Amino acid sequence: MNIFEMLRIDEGLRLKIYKDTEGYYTIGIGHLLTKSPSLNAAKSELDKAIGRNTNGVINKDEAEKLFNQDVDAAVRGILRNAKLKPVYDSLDAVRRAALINMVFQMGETGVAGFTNSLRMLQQKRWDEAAVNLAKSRWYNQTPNRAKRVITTFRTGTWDAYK
Ligand SMILES: [Cl-]
Ligand SMILES: [Cl-]
Repeated sequence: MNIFEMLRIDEGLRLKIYKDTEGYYTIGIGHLLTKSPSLNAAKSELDKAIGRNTNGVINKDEAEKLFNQDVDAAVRGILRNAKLKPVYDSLDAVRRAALINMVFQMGETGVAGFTNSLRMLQQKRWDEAAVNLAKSRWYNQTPNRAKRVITTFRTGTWDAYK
């Protein structure tokens, strides 16, 4: 298992514009297009992202390309972030995947706001961090995906995904 296969299981793949769990316009592998209510603002963003007139539909390759850019941006955002970097550096390879996952879903700002859990992860207090992570809107809103990520942090293995 790796970060790509991990996120592909969590986000799924859709080749037509859809609305995410929060109601925002998304396409492909969890690629947020816009937070605006307008399907037209979404189609515009889409065409801009792909470099062609898409009429709201993309092919697999295009979806995968967006996905590659997004994972790359996620990692690089972690590395440039003063709060996140030290956490990432301290972690093993599996747990690094778990933080990348959170960043991909909720953005660098959002994750960086989990101050207490971050400190617990850094100290390698696994069970405590899992309990703290669960007291969040995140876990309450997407509990199945959250539990999987949390288990990855608790255990350090890919069990939740197998
Ligand atoms: Cl983009
Ligand atoms: Cl869920």
